[PDB]
Amino acid sequence: MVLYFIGLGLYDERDITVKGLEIAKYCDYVFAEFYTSLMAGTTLGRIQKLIGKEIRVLSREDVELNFENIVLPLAKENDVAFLTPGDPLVATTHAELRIRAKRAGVESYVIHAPSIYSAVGITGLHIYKFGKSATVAYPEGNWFPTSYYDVIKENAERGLHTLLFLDIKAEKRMYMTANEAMELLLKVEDMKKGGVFTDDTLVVVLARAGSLNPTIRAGYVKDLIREDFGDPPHILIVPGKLHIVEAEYLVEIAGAPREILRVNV
Amino acid sequence: MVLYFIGLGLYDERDITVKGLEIAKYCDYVFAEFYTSLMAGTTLGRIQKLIGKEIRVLSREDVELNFENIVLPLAKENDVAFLTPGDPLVATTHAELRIRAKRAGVESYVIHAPSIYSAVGITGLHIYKFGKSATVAYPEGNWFPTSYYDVIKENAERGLHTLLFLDIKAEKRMYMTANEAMELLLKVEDMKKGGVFTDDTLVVVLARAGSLNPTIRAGYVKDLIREDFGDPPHILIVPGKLHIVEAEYLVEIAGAPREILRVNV
Ligand SMILES: Nc1ncnc2c1ncn2[C@@H]1O[C@H](CSCC[C@H](N)C(=O)O)[C@@H](O)[C@H]1O
Repeated sequence: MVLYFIGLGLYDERDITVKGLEIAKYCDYVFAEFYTSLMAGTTLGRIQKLIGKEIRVLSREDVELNFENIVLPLAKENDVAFLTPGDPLVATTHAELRIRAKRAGVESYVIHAPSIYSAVGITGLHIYKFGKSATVAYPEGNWFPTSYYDVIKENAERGLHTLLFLDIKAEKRMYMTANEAMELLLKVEDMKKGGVFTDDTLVVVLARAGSLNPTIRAGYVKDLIREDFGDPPHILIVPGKLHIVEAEYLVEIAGAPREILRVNV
Repeated sequence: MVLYFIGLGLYDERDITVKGLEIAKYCDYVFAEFYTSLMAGTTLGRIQKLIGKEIRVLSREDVELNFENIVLPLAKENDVAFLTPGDPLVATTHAELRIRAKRAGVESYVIHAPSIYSAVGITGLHIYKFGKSATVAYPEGNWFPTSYYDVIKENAERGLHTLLFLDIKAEKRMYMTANEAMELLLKVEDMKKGGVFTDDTLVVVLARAGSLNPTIRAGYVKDLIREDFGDPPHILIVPGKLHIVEAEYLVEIAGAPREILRVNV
């Protein structure tokens, strides 16, 4: 009688922690959601094979509206696991589900897994220098989200880097690319004209983190906006002022223009 | 010809990912460093037994001064693994090691694992609201560093949370407790009087993240300063203004006082 929130990691079924896998194997029922992020290097079948259980996938509605009706009931007489991509409580609203588990008299435990939030360390940018994060959401109807632009502005003014989660429409299988994010940002710039995001802005793209060969690229928007970064998921980063060692890594590992080595102190 | 940076995760020998374990077993030689952080929930012996490999531990000097003489030579003609606590490259000095590998004509790949940076999501605080991060360092001699206090001020001022890594003397295996961190912050406050950290400041303590029984506590400094949060490692967080959902999680999961539901939202 317990509910486990277990993260599956960044890219494939092997990104789950050993602890998570062993626990998942001891569970009676296994549920999961694959709408908060995209695991581009595996399939449900492969995940099911590793765990050795039949995984029942839930939609955003099943979870947000009926988690206490689909999962919690079974957790009262069995050990149940709820699997999610990356880390279960990062950039998701799953934390609140623990409250539902409590109010249902069910004890819950959390098993972490690699998260894109920390995986960005592979870009060479100092993790402690990342400020507030934001999500670039697809505009819909007459609604055109722009809050992420102000986040970049605020962080940049403080010399902090900005991590930009990219939008996803799992049911429509739509995964926003870094290219699309840049296009949207250039549009917001023309509107607000704050000089926050332009063709000369240095950005960093990380695609398919977790894979053995993720795409890590750094350069100016004018140069990368049309570059092919490979299959999704993608994450976009707008660095603040760089430390010399950050610039060196971007040049040596992410193929950034050598001119950025010359920092303006 | 290959060097694999493999994260060991948060607390014990099972926090490594399945991918990291299989690759560690696949490698011919395995090195590891325990100076950027420690794995408090296990021992070198237990890690070795899990991997089934002899593990050569490296000191900060071994790595910072002689990485290219100790690790890379073998990586040139063999598959070599370099284990680090948490997620590789979160520690600021790890990144440049990939440049050294490049210089020596050695390929390198990163296998991620959970980091405390993302693991803080278990506190119920929204990850996007975390701003710049900082480390609380023990004062010594005539040196009293206090930049971490300023980090809190700047973050809180913008309604952002502040993750505070607590000092660790890896070699001496000594951990700064949240209690000691709170006392230091109160001292800094008494010196700067910026009204950033007082007895009425709401803080969150996360101890032994990764274990199945971490200590998650939230409350005002005046009540938590002498509380026993259990064995290390301890992490201190000074949240900024809270979203009602964050506050409710702290009350329901971290035993925070109901007062935060009206004072800190
Ligand atoms: N492997 C990966 N590579 C690049 N971006 C990734 C990624 N995994 C997730 N993301 C990014 O983050 C978004 C999902 S947000 C949910 C994140 C998840 N809980 C975690 O811990 O990683 C995606 O739309 C994408 O922009």
